[PDB]
Amino acid sequence: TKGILGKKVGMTQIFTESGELIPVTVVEATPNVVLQVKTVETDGYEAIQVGYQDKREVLSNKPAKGHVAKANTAPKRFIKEFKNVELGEYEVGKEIKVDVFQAGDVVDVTGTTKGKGFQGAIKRHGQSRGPMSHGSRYHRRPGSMGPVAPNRVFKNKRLAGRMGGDRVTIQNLEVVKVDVERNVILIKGNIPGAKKSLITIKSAVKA
Amino acid sequence: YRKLGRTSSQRKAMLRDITTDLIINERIVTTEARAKEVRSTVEKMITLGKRGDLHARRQAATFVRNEVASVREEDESIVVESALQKLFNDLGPRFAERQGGYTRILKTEPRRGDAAPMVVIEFV
Amino acid sequence: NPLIQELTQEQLRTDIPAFRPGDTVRVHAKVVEGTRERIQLFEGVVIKRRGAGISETYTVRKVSNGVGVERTFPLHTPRVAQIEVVRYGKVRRAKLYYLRALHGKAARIKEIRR
Amino acid sequence: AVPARRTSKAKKAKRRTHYKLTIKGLNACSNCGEMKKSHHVCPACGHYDGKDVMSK
Amino acid sequence: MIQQESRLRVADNSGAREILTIKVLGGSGRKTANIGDVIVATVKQATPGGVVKKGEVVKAVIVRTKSGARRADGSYIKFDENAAVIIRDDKSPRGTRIFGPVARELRENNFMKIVSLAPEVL
RNA sequence: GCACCUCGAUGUCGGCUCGUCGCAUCCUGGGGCUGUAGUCGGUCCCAAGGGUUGGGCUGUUCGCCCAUUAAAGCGGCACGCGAGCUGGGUUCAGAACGUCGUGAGACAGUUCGGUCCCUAUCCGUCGCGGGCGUUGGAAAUUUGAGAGGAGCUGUCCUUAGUACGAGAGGACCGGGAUGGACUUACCGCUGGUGUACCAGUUGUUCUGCCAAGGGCAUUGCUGGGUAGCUAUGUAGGGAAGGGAUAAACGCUGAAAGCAUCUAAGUGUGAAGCCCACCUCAAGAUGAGAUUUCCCAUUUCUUUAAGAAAGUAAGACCCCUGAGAGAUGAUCAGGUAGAUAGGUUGGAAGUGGAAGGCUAGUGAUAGUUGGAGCGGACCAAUACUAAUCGGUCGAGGACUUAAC
RNA sequence: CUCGUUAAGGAACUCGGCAAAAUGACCCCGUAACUUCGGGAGAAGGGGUGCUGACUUCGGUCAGCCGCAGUGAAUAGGCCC
Ligand SMILES: [Zn+2]
Repeated sequence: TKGILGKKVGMTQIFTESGELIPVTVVEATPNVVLQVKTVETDGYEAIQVGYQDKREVLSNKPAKGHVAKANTAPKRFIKEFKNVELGEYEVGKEIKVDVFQAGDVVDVTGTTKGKGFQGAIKRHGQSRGPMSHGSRYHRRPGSMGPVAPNRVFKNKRLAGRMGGDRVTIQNLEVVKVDVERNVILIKGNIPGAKKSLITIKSAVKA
Repeated sequence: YRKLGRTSSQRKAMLRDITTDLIINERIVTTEARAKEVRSTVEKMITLGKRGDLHARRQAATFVRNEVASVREEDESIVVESALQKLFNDLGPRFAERQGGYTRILKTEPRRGDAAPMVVIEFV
Repeated sequence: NPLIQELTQEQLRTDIPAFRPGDTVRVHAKVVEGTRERIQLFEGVVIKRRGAGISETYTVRKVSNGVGVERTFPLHTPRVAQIEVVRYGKVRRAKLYYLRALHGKAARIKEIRR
Repeated sequence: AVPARRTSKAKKAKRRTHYKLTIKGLNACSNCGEMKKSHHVCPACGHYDGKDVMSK
Repeated sequence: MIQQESRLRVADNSGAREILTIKVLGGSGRKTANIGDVIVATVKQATPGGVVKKGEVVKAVIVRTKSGARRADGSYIKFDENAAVIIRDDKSPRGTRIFGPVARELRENNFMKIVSLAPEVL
């Protein structure tokens, strides 16, 4: 249905009408452009291809310019597909701007979490330590690997490894304010990801 | 900002020495990590040498090494210049009208006993 | 930074008098007791101020009935109505955390004209 | 922990297939022709970027 | 935050001075208590004479903690002490006098007989 | 009970860390009977999705006690887990008590003390790359065969002091609010840290002296604190639904003129099952789909899916890096340039610089002046360094059919 | 592995406060039961400490000044039943 792509700027505060303080996250989204329309006769399902964030032109190649030429735009940096939206009602060239949402509008928000590197079982999985005194030599370790009988370790025995960097969505957040001349949405709470990272905002699945 | 294999006071000693060299010599051979950290420190000294006043002089004198000479000078005496005196009489007036960027690095070769990549860092 | 300051600019208060940690202050808070609106007053010494923007706060220390009380406020809430400077103090630092372990006469701050 | 069986010639050599050397970007000097590492000074003649550098 | 084996002063006229916390009623593994929360405790130090004698198991409500409370408008309050008031199983003080100042959260939790006798209500 | 197994070695119990499976079910869900008025209960049937607490005393399981909870289940896994921890206990050498023995000594009697080694080859488990394949060479967007996560539950308010009942007492079925434990992100707030940030102060030594500073003493010590990483901080979540079923309950109905849920026909029905929500996924050798980009030299073994050479679209080596990181990979850039350093303004932070002046016998104070300084943060600016270059990379098989 | 700091709580840890943290110098005041009359005893528990000037009988005392902190670093008993 409704849905837009933008970038993450940062967090701030705001007072409401009644005079309550509320933490917020600024998202900036210049106008998105519809590049392609997928149908059942051609593709086998129904969707919409959207682009965001204009790109300098030494940085693209000839196949990309050909794909962006039928829509009369500059080459884009981020291209996603938006599903479950009554097609009609849409055509290549159209611009989706932030006034698609209004204040209220419980929404879903997705991103890619920050990266953290190679991490141990205690930080990565919330596992608890061993004792720090009393003759102990077992501080920061992942536990026993299993029982003796099967002569092997089972799967989903959790260990150390690379942490972060996965996609995550958070459900049922509120739009606090929409500003049109600046292409800005204010969302109540915190979102996943670092600064300048891609963010997607859709109307909520659980309604 | 690059720990360089040293503790906190040995890093400071080593940088204070390598930037007082290159004030005295104007061209030096070193490894590649040290040269980057040093480009930063030396240009911070030159923009105090261009400021000129007493407060700037005493700010620099916390960082430039003291009992070192830099002499190509004799009218008729043994008249010594002090490597802080050179900073304030010679190198500041040289770069008067240039904005930042008073140095440059070139890459040469790995050292024989080490394979450490070496580098020349000079002024103009 | 400048995209955030622009959005939050139109919500900063302009009637805020100048004060430092060390000065004494009367805050004119607002309380809601059921449907009634009413105003309290909270008099004490400013001991903290940590800042930059709409996110600025300060805190005030008081001794009520033999127990010490601290109350932190944002600088720009509309739920305060008045900040009045009563005295000026002579102080040598920014965080007066050493006041929270003294009592009576040892916790005295000298005055100063400004 | 101790090796329970010796390793044969085929498995040793299959381990050792990612254990080689590389000789990366080598170009020809613009001033004197001979080969040299890119973004480095030319060791044969001391010229980098069309000028003389290891001289006074 | 107040947990098992924390010690509280008594802000009451009941004959108790110090109290040791035994449980943090409400839940099944809950850790900490706050301002307006009910507790089970031991009397550790009494006063010579008094309705309440030392060694007794009794209930009390927390006012006045060090790590204090937070209000909806963005403001905070903190005290220099931890204190409690011994309670009579339908929220009435077993004494007749509260000492010292009291947090305003005791209204929302409906200890209205206690908010009548406190000297100051912050 | 037996003595097949292991004596050129298969390390005991409780606790810790990490769990997994059965169901003879401890709670929560659905039911039939009651010596079921209501509120609570007894017992039997279906059900393994999730849940199942902190202390005191003992080396202790076991057990008793205290305070809570919806509840404080019972078993298997070498009575799970010592090349993962502990070594309190049992079972080495010392010493003592009761007791037995002429004695040396002895006791599932007791007491105080008492050495636990290992640099991971193979399979396995968690993460991360290179090679080739997917039948011209490439840049992007994707469907979903499969798979994994998640799955708990309390109190109040209303219906209503209504049904029920002499009274005491007190509902089903609905609607609304707010919690506990657990968990996914994040640094605006409250705090933690913050060894190239600011200030105060002791001893001694150096910059020739005074003033002003540097070195060392755990960062010498003490008071604050930016970015980054963080919880005890802040936001969210387990929402509502559909389908086929278990116990149970039918509707219509004969065999067997009646009766009967069943044989033919036809329904209802659970926290369970398949979807619904989140994440991974075409090496799914059954290797899928859509949009865009690029189009022919030389000798012949013989003309063949032939070899070799230069190229297109595109890619890489090499260099500046960080929102990324063990390395490699990923992402932002390479003068068609803000990629990193420097410079010029700013900010957080500290809290009033140096040099002079004025008032003091002095220690010091006031003033010039919210001063000076300022890692990582914010804008602008080609001043230095991303120079010059090289490498790889298509020419698209055959059969049948319809057009 | 060896070090430094930590909100709120403060032995809830474990066979056992193991290991850490806390006390620590000099001057002054004070100090129980018990006892072989020597002890117990540094019992316990409290106060002072920098810098300038004046007087200093002598040893110190008064007036003033500065900081969160004056044995401003390093070195040095935890105690009780
Ligand atoms: Zn050359």
